[PDB]
Amino acid sequence: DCRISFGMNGAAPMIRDETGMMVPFEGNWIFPLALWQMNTRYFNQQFDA
Amino acid sequence: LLHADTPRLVTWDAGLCTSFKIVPIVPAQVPQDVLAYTFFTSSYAIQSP
Amino acid sequence: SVRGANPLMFRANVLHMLLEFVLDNLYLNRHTGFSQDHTPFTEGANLRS
Amino acid sequence: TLVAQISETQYPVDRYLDWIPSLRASAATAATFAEWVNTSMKTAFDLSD
Repeated sequence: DCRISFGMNGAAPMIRDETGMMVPFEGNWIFPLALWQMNTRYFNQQFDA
Repeated sequence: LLHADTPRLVTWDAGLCTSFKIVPIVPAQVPQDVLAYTFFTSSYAIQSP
Repeated sequence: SVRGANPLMFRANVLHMLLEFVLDNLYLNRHTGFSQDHTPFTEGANLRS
Repeated sequence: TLVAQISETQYPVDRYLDWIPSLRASAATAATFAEWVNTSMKTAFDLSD
């Protein structure tokens, strides 16, 4: 259940960590390949930049 | 009295059993000012239940 | 009036409506055939067709 | 010995290739796999029956 929410008014967007926390787009992550396979379109539009 | 129309009581169904359906009553606003269109999943042609 | 109904007969009309509802939903359920899930959305579940 | 590798079965098989991902094959998936194995062995030993 990785879920993205656009940060409005300048705040960075967040993503739903496994433990419930929301984290910005930086650092070191760990995916299963199934996530990217499930959302190949919506993910790269968000992450490639 | 001598021969009556026999009923047909064994009939089969193949689709999914249901009688209540969800219908849209007011269209959303997928282009708007506050939230970019890349947020919504309709922009990616994703099929939702 | 084509857009009017007598209020003193809503009960009779609703009883007939419920009877037709039940009479319509009197079918058996066919076994069609399934298919393994080749994508990672489910844990390899079997899906109808 | 081969079909015990890509499905759950009580046959003791020494279970080498596990780091390679795969799904628990159902009847139809295992049947297609067994068909490919069959036709391969027939082609190798020059059989037609």
